[PDB]
Amino acid sequence: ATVLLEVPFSARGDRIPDAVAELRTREPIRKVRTITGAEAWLVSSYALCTQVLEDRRFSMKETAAAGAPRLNALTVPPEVVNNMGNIADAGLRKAVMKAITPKAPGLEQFLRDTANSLLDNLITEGAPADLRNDFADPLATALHCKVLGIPQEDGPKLFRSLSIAFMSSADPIPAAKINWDRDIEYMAGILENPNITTGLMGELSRLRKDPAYSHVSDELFATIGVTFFGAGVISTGSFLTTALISLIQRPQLRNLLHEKPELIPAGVEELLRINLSFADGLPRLATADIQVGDVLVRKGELVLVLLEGANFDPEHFPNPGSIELDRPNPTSHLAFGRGQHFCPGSALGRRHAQIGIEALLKKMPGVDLAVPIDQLVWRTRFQRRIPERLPVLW
Ligand code: HEM
Repeated sequence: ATVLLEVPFSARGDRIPDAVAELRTREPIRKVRTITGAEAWLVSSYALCTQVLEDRRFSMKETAAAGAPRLNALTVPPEVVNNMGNIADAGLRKAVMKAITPKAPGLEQFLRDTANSLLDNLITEGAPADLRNDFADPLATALHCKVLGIPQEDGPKLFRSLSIAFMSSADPIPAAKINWDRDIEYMAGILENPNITTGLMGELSRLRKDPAYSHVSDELFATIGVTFFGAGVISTGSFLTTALISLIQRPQLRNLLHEKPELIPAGVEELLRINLSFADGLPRLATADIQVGDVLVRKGELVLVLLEGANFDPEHFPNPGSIELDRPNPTSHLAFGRGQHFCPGSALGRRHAQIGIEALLKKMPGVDLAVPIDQLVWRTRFQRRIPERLPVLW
């Protein structure tokens, strides 16, 4: 006798398990058990993944309902699971999205200068260099401090909440609440700080005193700062780190992008497609009885949308494990989700990775792992797949 198949399959972000293609071929919607002990439907084909993500009756908000089957424990207050919905209901969606575009004046040059400075420091210290802790994550932290309008010196402390905030735990995490409440108090102080006049927190600080938003709670204003810092920094930092591994493991692509840097955007789109940075399927709770493939999902059941199920589906992306720079459908991957909850920072995330890779290939054209790839230590029970350190030489 065997127990029900458990998720996640592997914390390794450098290879996709063979199980994924087996599930996709044989039962693209399949029952599994999550780390909390709950049962869930794991969806692993492009067609069914997109169906679930495009049907709002599969609700993100309702995953926070008391007594629901859970992928993992909440690390935020339950209302914050509806964060973007709360922002939209507050009339703040356009302002938030405008503040996080990479097209802001001097934002791309700041990104380039910051990446170049980080890399110069690594070259001065000499190999080996840790491309996660001393490049990708500081670059992500600096970018989001600039985008939020908060002092660069405040970034490191805010960043150090994230190894706990984005845990994927069977049980509530006391440290998550300590850090959450402290980070909220910080952002509430930012809103009352007269020096904070640029970026997202500068714009929120002004809207807060605007009569058209007098009804919006101070709770939400602070929450936007904490959540956009946290989600943006952990997602861009983790993607860039694991994208650098994918690139280092493909020296022919690395040499090509070094020689023809105009291909970097198409390369990053492929690196997004094959990226394993999301450690769990995207969770949704059915609010009605809904047919998904051969399964009638019942109201109240948990559904998990496995992004690498969709992104490695050969019926949508032929030769899916291969990086092809001339695909007919290159942005049709689900690395940023799909539908109601499509990532609002997708443009910023792309530019972070493009500029990071562009600077790295210019400064370190011969970059390569300094340890055998199996020696990378993959973080467990976390919402992202990342190596704890990424040691390279050049
Ligand atoms: C390469 C970098 C990034 C990746 C791979 C990524 C991935 C994703 C994915 C897959 C979702 C959908 C989650 C779901 O449907 O359950 C999402 C949503 C979201 N992302 Fe991103 N993201 C990135 C960058 C960012 C940045 C830079 C920000 C903000 C500064 C951000 C903030 C958010 C927010 C607030 C949501 C929730 C949207 C909603 O519920 O409507 N992300 N992201």
